[PDB]
Amino acid sequence: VPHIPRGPVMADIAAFRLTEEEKQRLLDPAIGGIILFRRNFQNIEQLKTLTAEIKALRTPELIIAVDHEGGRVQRFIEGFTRLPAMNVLGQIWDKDGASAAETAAGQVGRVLATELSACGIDLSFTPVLDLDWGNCAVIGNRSFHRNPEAVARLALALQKGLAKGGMKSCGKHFPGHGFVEGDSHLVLPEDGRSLDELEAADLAPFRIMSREGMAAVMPAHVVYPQVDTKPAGFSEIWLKQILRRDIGFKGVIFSDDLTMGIKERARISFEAGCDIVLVCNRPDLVDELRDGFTIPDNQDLAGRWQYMENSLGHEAVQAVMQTMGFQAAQAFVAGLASP
Amino acid sequence: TVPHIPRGPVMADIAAFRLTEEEKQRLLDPAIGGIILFRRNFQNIEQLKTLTAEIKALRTPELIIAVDHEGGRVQRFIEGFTRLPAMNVLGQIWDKDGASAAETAAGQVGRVLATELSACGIDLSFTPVLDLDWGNCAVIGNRSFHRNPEAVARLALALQKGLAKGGMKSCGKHFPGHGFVEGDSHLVLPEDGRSLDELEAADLAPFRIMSREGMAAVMPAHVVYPQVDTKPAGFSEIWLKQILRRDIGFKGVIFSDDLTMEGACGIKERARISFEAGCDIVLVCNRPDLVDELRDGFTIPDNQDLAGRWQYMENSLGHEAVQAVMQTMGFQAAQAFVAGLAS
Repeated sequence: VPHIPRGPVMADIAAFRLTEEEKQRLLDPAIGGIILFRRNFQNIEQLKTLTAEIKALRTPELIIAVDHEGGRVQRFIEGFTRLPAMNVLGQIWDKDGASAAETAAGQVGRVLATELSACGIDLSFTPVLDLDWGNCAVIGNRSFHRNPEAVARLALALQKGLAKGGMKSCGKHFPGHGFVEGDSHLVLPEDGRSLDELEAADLAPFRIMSREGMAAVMPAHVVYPQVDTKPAGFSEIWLKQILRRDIGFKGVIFSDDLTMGIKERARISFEAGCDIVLVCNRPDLVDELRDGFTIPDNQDLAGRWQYMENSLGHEAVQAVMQTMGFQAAQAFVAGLASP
Repeated sequence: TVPHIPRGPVMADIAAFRLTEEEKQRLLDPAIGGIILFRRNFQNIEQLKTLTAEIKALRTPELIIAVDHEGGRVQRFIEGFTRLPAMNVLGQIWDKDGASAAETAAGQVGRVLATELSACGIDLSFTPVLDLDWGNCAVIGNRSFHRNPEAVARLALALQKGLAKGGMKSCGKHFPGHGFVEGDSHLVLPEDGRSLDELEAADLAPFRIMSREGMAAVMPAHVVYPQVDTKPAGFSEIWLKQILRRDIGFKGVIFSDDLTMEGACGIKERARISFEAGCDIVLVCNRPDLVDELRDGFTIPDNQDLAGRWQYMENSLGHEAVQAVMQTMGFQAAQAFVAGLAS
């Protein structure tokens, strides 16, 4: 089994099992991980086979991720506990108070991560830390709450739950996607607010999560003209000056999906301060990108990938899932997802 | 005097709070028939009335002005307007208090939504969403009335009656149904793998019913349905001519999917394929440069139905008549009721 460092590109796969073409593509040194989607899921046993064959190609093993946020963002349904939307936890905060909501968030995190860990997944791209300003449909009910304190505290509780399931957290979408409108038209409108306004609200959950060991951040494809004319994901000011130096974040900075040529788009992401670029739904663009690709010099990259590897072994996870307390967490979380 | 020019097949937009001279010249072009407004075009009620008046004064028939006021997280104009609830609130009323209470509530939401916009010189809101809440699509999310096509159809019809009291027609979206796909990445073209039979049993039914009952316009989904066509709905003859025009019998406006192709990241070709697929009117937003490129030497495609399709959407209520209705106790009670749903 070839020993190749994990490269700075996260790619994806077409269907339920790897094809030979996909195997050769995943051997490229540009690639360090894979993101899975609903089209990659048939059942639990197929999924375990898929993640095993991805893992068997090379060492260090390719990091595997998925979007399991809850509600209308949960790729794998059949055989998993149905997860509630994150705004349901914010509704519990308003109705039954902070303590009940935090406890609920902890259980959602635990269930979410553990069930994925059992299938060979390393990481879910969660939580959303965007604030519910009542402006952005594409975020919508994926946001915990309007109030930065509720978001911060619900996210921290979810994070602790994720860690019990073996996973780190990935906060999104830095520095805050909640204020802009985002619905039926495909252009990214500006967020015209000042840095002071963002520090008072949208940035606070990111600061707090960073301090408490958040492993990864994904930037917003949003321009904040009072801070920089570039979108956050392509901005040295946002990613190096604000996120790295001022906030002190030491983890992975993912790019969002750069499909939206690709070589230049990836270059500007890396120059801005992203560690890893995501290229989804477009194996052609991954092939274009990797051909003659120069891996940017990033001495921190290997450790940043390895921090995201799942912390639970296969047997350890099978043991936790037989416990009465985990089975009770499952039933509790399932109940939050139904009326 | 004020020039008499037919409304063209392009809907464009504007940069800020008042027209610039360049925008005025652009809006005189015979390629243009209407304007879509966004939050960036809104400062206050009085500025908005001035903006719509100056747009209207350029030519006759007056340019059609539209906006996205759905409710909840899709409401462009906030300050001085009643805050509108998300459409799923009406579906929650359906589940809890029954169809009659929900329909009555939908009628009031429609009335408030349309009347307040009509007062500002707006012709049309791009509402309602007829997408079904399959529990799959975040970008639709709470903008859908309900999971069940019957509830969606009936809530939409009641909203439509409300809209008409405020002077407006309706625009159903996103044909043939955006509810089943996942949609949490802004720029991605989702794939809905279902058969036409599956869509006829559910997602298409609200569109059929709204069409029969006088829906004025449809906006297509930026979604590929591979079992029916390899092209997205807004670029598909099968979806727009075969299914929507001939099978369903829809006679209103088909707006375009405003999509810049991998070629352009030009516009003349993109507009051409939209018209060839069956769109009446193409939207070009946030890119006055592409509107300028498009209109220069533009040949207006021959569409004998276009003039009447635009005119059906013109607001039915006069400016003074609306200012009078808004002072009535029954309208002010509608406002407070709708505001309460949004809390």
